[PDB]
Amino acid sequence: VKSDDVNGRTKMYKNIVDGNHQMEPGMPESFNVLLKEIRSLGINIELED
Amino acid sequence: ARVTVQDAVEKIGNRFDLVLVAARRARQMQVGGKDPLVPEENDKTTVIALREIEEGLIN
Amino acid sequence: LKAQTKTEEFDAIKIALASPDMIRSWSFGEVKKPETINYRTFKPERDGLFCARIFGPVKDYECLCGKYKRLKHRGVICEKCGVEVTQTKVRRERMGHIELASPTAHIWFLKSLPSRIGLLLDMPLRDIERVLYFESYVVIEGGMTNLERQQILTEEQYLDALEEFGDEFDAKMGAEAIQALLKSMDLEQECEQLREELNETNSETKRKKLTKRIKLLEAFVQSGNKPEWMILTVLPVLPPDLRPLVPLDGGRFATSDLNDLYRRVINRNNRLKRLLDLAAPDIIVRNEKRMLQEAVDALLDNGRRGRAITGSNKRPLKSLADMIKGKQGRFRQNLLGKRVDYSGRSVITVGPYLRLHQCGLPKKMALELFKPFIYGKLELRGLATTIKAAKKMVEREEAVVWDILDEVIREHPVLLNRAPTLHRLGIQAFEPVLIEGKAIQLHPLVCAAYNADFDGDQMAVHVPLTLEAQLEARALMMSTNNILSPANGEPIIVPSQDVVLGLYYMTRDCVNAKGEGMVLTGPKEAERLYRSGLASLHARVKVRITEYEKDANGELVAKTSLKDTTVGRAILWMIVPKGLPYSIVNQALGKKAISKMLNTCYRILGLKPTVIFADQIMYTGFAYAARSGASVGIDDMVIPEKKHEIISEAEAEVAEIQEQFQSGLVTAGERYNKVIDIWAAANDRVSKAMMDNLQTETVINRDGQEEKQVSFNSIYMMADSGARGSAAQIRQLAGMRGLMAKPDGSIIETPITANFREGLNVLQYFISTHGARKGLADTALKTANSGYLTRRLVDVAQDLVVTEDDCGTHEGIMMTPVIEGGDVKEPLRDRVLGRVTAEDVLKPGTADILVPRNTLLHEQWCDLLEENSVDAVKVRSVVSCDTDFGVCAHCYGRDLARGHIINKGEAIGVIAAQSIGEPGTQLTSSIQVKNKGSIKLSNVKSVVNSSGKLVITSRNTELKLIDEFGRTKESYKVPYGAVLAKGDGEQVAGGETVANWDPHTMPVITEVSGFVRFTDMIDGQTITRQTDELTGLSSLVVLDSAERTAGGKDLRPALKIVDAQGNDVLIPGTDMPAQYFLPGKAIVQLEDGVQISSGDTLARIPQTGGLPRVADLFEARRPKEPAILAEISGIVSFGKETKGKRRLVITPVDGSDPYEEMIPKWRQLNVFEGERVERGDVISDGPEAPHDILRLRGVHAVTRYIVNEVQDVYRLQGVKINDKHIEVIVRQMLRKATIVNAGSSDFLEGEQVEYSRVKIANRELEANGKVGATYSRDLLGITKASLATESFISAASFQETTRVLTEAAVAGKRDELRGLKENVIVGRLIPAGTGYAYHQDRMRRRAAG
Repeated sequence: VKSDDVNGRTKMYKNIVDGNHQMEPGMPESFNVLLKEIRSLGINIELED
Repeated sequence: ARVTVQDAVEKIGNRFDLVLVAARRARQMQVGGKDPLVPEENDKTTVIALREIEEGLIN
Repeated sequence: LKAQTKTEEFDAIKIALASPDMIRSWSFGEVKKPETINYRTFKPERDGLFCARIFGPVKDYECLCGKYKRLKHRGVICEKCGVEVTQTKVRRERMGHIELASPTAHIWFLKSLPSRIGLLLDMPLRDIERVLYFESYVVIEGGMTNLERQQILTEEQYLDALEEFGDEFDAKMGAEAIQALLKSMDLEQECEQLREELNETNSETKRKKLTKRIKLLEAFVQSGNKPEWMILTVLPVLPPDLRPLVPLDGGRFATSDLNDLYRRVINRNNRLKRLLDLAAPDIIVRNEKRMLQEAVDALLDNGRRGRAITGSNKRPLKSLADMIKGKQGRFRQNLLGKRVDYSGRSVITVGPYLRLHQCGLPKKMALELFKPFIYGKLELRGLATTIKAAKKMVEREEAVVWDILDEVIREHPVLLNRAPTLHRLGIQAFEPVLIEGKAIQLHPLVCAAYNADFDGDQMAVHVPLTLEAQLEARALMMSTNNILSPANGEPIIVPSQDVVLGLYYMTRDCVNAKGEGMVLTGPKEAERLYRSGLASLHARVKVRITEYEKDANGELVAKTSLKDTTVGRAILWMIVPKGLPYSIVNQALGKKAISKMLNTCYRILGLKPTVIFADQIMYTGFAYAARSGASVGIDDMVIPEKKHEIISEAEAEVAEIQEQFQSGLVTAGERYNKVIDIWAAANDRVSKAMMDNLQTETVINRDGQEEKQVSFNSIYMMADSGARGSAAQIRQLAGMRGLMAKPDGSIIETPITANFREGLNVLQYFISTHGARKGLADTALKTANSGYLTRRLVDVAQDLVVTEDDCGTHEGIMMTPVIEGGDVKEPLRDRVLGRVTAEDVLKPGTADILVPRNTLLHEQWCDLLEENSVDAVKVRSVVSCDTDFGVCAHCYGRDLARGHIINKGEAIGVIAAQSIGEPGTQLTSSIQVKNKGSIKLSNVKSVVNSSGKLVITSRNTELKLIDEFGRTKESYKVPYGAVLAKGDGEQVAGGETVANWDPHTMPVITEVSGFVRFTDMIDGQTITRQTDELTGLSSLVVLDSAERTAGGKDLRPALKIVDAQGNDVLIPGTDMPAQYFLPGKAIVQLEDGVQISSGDTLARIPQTGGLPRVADLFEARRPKEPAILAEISGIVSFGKETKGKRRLVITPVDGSDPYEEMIPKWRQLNVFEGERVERGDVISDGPEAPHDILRLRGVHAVTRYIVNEVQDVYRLQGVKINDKHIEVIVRQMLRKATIVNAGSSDFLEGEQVEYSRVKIANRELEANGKVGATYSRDLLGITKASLATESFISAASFQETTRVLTEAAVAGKRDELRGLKENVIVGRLIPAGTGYAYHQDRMRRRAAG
């Protein structure tokens, strides 16, 4: 959040200006690149339970 | 002000899950939850949580 | 317990291979029209890369025609255009597809070095590629046809292959046919045929391929994938949320590279299907397949062809893999990953009044950085309306926000982080205060840790955005909360400035003091005696002090004590916490002395008392430092009355040597060195002058006559406590500088006799100008390469995190005070402090343990190590850790920011690379006993001769020293043959010789007595007659075994001894003759007829400490000359002379008997072919090699030598490291355990030492017998072990991305994305600290159900 997600800091700055002492990750767009890229080859991402 | 919080470190030894506790606690003192019992004095809620650990009443 | 069945945290990722069906699961449209534009209207072409139905809504729930607007119609599908209005974010997940008409083949697994498909078909690159280049008709399942199951065909031959066989024969060309071949490959059949070759061909040219091919196969079994799916058939299109399109003012379009690429692929895609609608021969449809082949490639990364460019523009297009790869491995996330938020740069200064737990930030700079929190706090207390209103509040300097500013800064646990730190404790925490200034006022007693001062140190202040950072900040990062170092017991807080020199003015003691004589009862009024300034702070007064020492269980037993100390220490005592005993503070007071002051204070009492302590002393210290203004400039320097005279002596003296040259008594060269010696002699006499002078010349009368007091001269105070600057260079400021380096390299033969108090001469200082050059340059470049050294250090140790609690090994290493020469150099305490006992250590008494195996080793236990006669304390380290993929808490110890239990998830390997690269920047006659006691001999083959002496027939004669208590004091490494005058167990005076060796004569001394008769030693062929013209005792010089006769070379010059009668006498001890062979160029001492005794000379045998050396170490670099040790024990003789390299036959009695080595004979053969050398005896002499020691001598020995050798470098550096770190580096260099014995994996398969550990564990039980595989610890270099990484994503960050990527993909090594660097690139929780909390819950969660 401090140095990666362009959405991470926006989605969090608009809340620290309101005040809330704790954050949440989200989804790094960088991964979204590598992720789909390997999809063209034939690789599966899996998150269960 | 605090100069040594070694006391907090001993009441709850995790020093990690300890941060998750006060995490949800700061949430209560902000988004609804419950009001801070100890009448605060300039100290943000993060430090207020620090003090509650030293007393060991909320963990 | 039971976990949650709901989503709480991310998980592990499986990376292997997937089916084409799996792929199609996300295809939500088929791109038809390749053209991305409408050409006329500046609008996105439908049914293209910018289509609504294929990909998604132009805008959020907004139609392109702008028909649908409201949220309730969030799923309605137009009878014509089935386009569900949705969030454009979902237009990143919306994938499209290109139904391929061309059977595509993995450019990657066919071209990339790891030709996995090649060795999988037992076939070469060219031919497999010749089929996939559309040039050869590969035969697919023939049987008894003209060709093999795997062979190509040319046009001509294919037609004839049909004429010969039209039946049961089909062969196609390209990926189409390869698809068919793989559709018929029954893997397990292939597997058992490889097992046939396993027991048939044990040849490397086909067995290494065996293990590679089958490993490939079993990994696929392990994952359940098939070679059929290796034929690319589906081509997904990455969403528009990865390739924009925007019209400009003028009529142009800013389309992306990828767009003109999919256009290409889809245009020819329809063109291929057009060659189907119009029916074209294969020669032509596959011509378009060639075009569509590269199409797929050009989209991915173009594999490896030439980086497809765009029309009219010379520029390699940014492909998919190019959106991944980039700067420093993983482009974005890693190198230059988005500008940091909440943090800034600034200079540091004094600011004395700031307490130890609080720093001082400048008003306005603080504002700019803490703005965010101010906004939240404002609308929380009830002062602000909105964020916009709050911005305007700061915009007006509202008195409102000023009070609120106070509330959010006066108590903010912040991270004062310095980016360039090559050490963990360089990043600490403080508490900002509203300070009026333009810099960060810092507390002086912390600068020692930062190794900085107050004159320009740039530091950055990081703002903790969440309580997470805040809580670690004041807990584990705070200065006052971590006064320990991960190297030993180094107290972060210590006075090393003039503040401590100020304390020397406090505890100063001169006789000139008003009040010296009276008595004192109260330390409080003592301070008030000086607050008015009456009784001198140097006054000796009888003080009644109360001293506490906590020897009890929760009780500090105190005692009455009357002492006599100056008013200085009196005042001191007033703020001393009970836990600190008076003994420590009553001393001479020095830098390290006052250092250990607080160290005992902490290691006996605790943290907090130390905090308060430090602060108060700081203030008083500065007071006295002021009163002691150390002046300089011409006026304070002095010149010795002896300096000028001794120079004058050594002046006319060299003038005498000039004359002794004109006379002819000394050579010109020996003239230089001689002069050098005497000027250096004068140089040390200059010392003998300025030191006594400047240490006690100041005398003052008080309560009697003029008593001598320590010189009040500031130079003296500097040479006592010290702050910054060596008194040796100061010595060469008031005295003669001495010598320097010449413009050639050697040392000046014309010394500088002048001093820097006066202005020394142009010419000699011009030679001194060359010295300047030297220094400057060196520092300059070395720093750079040193940081790069630590780079490779972390590159190999980041995988080492504490992940287990208990391992299972009862092994460790032998930590001992390695006493070399005189007194102990590297002590026992500072190698053991902070670790965990390997096993129950004993006291000088047996059956009474001083440190049970399972113990938290700290001060108290180390005090035991110091008060007992214990010399051997085995402490366990990571190198012997049984823990798989990491270390256990019980193997590391308590070493951390804290002095308690090491955190489980506390990375140690990383903090060690830093903690070895830290000093890395700092890198560019007789054994007369000095003590009084019992001379002790350790492992020596002694023998007595005539007249009563004790010569040695062994090399390693370790003479240990046993005092009147038992504690080993000294330890000398005595060479071969030493005339021992005193016996084993006699009391010897301090200053008397006990072991008198002779480095000039290494003779072979016989244990047999009688008459010497030289057998097999002919006068002329093996031995020459060159008798010494002075001695009447004839000798026969044994010529080298290369200048003898023909048949003389293969002769062993034997010295045979017969008794007083006439009989061949054996060696007392062996059953071998008295054959004492003489090596080459060894002059015998006696001739035929000489009556010799036991222990008499009969044959005389004759004879960088820098970073690049540490470079040699970490690179496994074969140095200049490897020390030749006997790779086997037993009797030894030569073998096969001058022809090539010498064959040294070393034959045991019951070991490897025919073993003879390949030792160059022109090297120094110090092998004692008369004595029975050991399997690790000196055959040559000098520095050995890492490799060598490890394999033939033993694991424990090599790594204990490495730590003894690298620390040796640090001995010239005066450094003490907690050895566990040096070994974390060493353990990673031995991650590779070459599985030697044939078993399961292979016969030469090198694998993780951890993996192999559990391997033998489960195979030596059932379902087998003795088929386990023994493994061997191999020593490598950091640059090689760091390249030996199983984790591809880690490599894909700094090392070689693509190769390692495929290196894992080829088999399907599903690495769950575990680790540091892994969770770094993705941006998620590493399995450390709280991250591992999730991981242990995820451990029970993964691979289970």
